[PDB]
Amino acid sequence: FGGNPGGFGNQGGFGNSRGGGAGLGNNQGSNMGGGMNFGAFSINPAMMAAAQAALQSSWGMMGMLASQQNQSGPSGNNQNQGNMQREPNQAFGSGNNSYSGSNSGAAIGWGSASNAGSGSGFNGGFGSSMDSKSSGWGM
Amino acid sequence: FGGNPGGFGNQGGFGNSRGGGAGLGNNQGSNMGGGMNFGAFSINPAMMAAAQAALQSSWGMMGMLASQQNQSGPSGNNQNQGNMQREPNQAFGSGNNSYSGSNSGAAIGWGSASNAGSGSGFNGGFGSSMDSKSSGWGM
Amino acid sequence: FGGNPGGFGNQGGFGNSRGGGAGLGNNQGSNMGGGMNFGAFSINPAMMAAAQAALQSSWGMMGMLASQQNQSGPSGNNQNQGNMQREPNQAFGSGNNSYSGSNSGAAIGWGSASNAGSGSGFNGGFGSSMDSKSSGWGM
Amino acid sequence: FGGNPGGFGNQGGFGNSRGGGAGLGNNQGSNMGGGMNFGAFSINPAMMAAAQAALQSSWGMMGMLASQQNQSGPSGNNQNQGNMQREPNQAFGSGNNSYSGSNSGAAIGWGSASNAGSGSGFNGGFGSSMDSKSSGWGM
Amino acid sequence: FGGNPGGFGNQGGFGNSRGGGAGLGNNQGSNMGGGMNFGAFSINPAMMAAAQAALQSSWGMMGMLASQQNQSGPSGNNQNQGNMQREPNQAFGSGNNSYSGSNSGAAIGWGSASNAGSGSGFNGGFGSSMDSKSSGWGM
Repeated sequence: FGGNPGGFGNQGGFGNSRGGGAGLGNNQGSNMGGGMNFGAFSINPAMMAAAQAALQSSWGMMGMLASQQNQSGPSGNNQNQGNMQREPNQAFGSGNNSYSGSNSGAAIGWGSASNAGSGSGFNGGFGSSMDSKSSGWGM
Repeated sequence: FGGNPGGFGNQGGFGNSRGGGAGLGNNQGSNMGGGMNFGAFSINPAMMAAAQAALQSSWGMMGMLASQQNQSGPSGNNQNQGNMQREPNQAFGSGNNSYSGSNSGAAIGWGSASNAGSGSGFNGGFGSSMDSKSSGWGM
Repeated sequence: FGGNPGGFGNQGGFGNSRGGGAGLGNNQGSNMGGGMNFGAFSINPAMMAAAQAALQSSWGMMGMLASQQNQSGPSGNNQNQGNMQREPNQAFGSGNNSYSGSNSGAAIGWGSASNAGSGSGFNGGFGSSMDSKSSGWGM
Repeated sequence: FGGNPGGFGNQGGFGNSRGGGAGLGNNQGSNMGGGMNFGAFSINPAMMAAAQAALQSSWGMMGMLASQQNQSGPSGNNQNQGNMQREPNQAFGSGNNSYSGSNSGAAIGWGSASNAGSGSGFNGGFGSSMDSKSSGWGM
Repeated sequence: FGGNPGGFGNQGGFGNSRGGGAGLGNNQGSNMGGGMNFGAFSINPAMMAAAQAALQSSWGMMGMLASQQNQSGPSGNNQNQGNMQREPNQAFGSGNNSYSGSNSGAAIGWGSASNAGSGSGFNGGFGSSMDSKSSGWGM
């Protein structure tokens, strides 16, 4: 009860980005300021893949092909024009004006995580916690 | 109950980015300021891959192909024009005006994590924590 | 119950970026200021890969192909035109106006992490923590 | 229950960036100021790889191919035109106007980490912490 | 239960960047100011690699191919036009106007780390901490 996954045959091209002819015959790329300018993209990762346990794997692409996952923090105004306090005492948290913003990215793939906490608490912990045990052929 | 994953045959090209003809025949690249300018991209990572335990692997691309995951901090105004305090005492946290911003990137892939905390707390911990145990052929 | 993953045959080209013809026949690259200017890119990492335990591996590309993950800190104004305090005492945290910004990059790949804390707390810890145990053929 | 991963055959070219013909026949590269100007890129790292435990490895590229992960600190204005204090006492943290910015890069690959703290706290620790134990054929 | 990963055959070229013909036939490189100007790049690190435990290794490229990971510190203005203090006492931290910026690079590869702290705290520690134990054939 084992396996033998294989037996593949191709006869034509394979991932051959043959850019021919007059196409692409004149590139005029200009950049200014920050940012980037490009000319063209031909991405053809053809592949021939075999395995006997494709476990939690990815065989094409994973993350982000054309995506604007851009992040911006607070833009408003925090005005604090007076807080008459006479005498606090042992005040662990008091009188705290907090204008806070928090952003996290897309959690893509196995066992990912995006945690975003904002405000005036969150004591007693934060963040991810992962215990991974991966064994090929093993316990 | 083992395995023998293989037996692959190709006859044509393989990942051969043969850029021929008049195409690409005139590149005019200009840059100014920061940032980058490029001419063209032909990326054809064709491949022939075999394994017997493709466990938590990636065989094509993973992260980011064309992506604007750019991050900007606070842009607003924090005005603090007075806080009449007479006498605090043992004030661990008091009177704290905090204009805070926090951003994190995309967590892509296995067991990644993006934690973003912002504000006036978060004592008693922060951040990720990972215990990985990977064993090929082993326990 | 072992293995023998192999048996690959190719007959054509293999990752041969044969840039021929009139294409690319005239490059005019100009740069100014900071930043970079390039001419063209032909990246064809074709490969022939075999293994018996592809565990948490990557066999193509991983990180960032064309990406603007650029980061900017605070841009707003922090105005503090008065805080009448008569007598604090043992004030561990008090009267703190804090305009803070924090950014982190994309956490790509296995067991990565991007932590971003900003504000007026975060005592008692920060940052990642990883205990890795990898054993080939071993416990 | 061992292994023998191999048996690869190629007949054509292999990673041979044969740039022929009139293409590339006239390069005019100019630079000014800082920054860089280049002419063209033909990167074809074709390879023939075998192993018996590809554990947490990378066999193509890893980090950053074309990426603007550039970082900028604070750009706003911190105005502090008065803080009438009569008598603090044992004030560990008080009266602190702090305009702070913090950026971190992309954490790419296994067990990486990007920590970015900014503000008015973070006592009692910071930064990463890693305990790695890797054993080939061993415990 | 050992191994014998091998058996590779090539017949054509191998990483031979044969730049022939009229292409590249006229280079005109000019530089001014700082920075660099180049002519062209043909990078074809073809390779034939075998192993029996490719553990936490990299076999192609790792770090940065074309990347603007450039860093800039603060650019804003820190104005401090008065702080009427009569008598502080034992003031470990007080009256501190701090305009601070901190940047870190991309943490690429195994067990890397980029820590960036900025502000008015961070006592009681900072920075990375790593305990590595690598043993070939050993405990």
